[PDB]
Amino acid sequence: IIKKELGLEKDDKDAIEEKFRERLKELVVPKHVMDVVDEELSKLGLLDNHSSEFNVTRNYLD
Amino acid sequence: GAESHELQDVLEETNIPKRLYKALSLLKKEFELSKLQQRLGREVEEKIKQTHRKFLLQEQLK
Repeated sequence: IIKKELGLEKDDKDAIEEKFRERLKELVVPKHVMDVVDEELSKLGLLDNHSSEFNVTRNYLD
Repeated sequence: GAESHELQDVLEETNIPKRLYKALSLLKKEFELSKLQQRLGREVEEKIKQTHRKFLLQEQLK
């Protein structure tokens, strides 16, 4: 905590949100899929990094 | 706690006022470095205690 990521680098786990969104931002897309995507993103935010649920969520979102 | 270089420089200070002032400045350096370490340690100690206190608040709510 003292380094506050000034000794390590941002894990980018939160950056996965924007990474996927920009990976999708450019696509003209229906709406139901957007709300499903938002729900999956919210679950990702809630789900811990090490969880198997989290891993399957990551694969599904990929 | 300074390295041998600072001690050698203190030796190099021929005039008593110069070496005494260098020693006092190095004491200030030691105190301020220890102050940085103490401040960071206390900060993260309170932060971790508060992290556990968050779970304590959770259990109180339960």
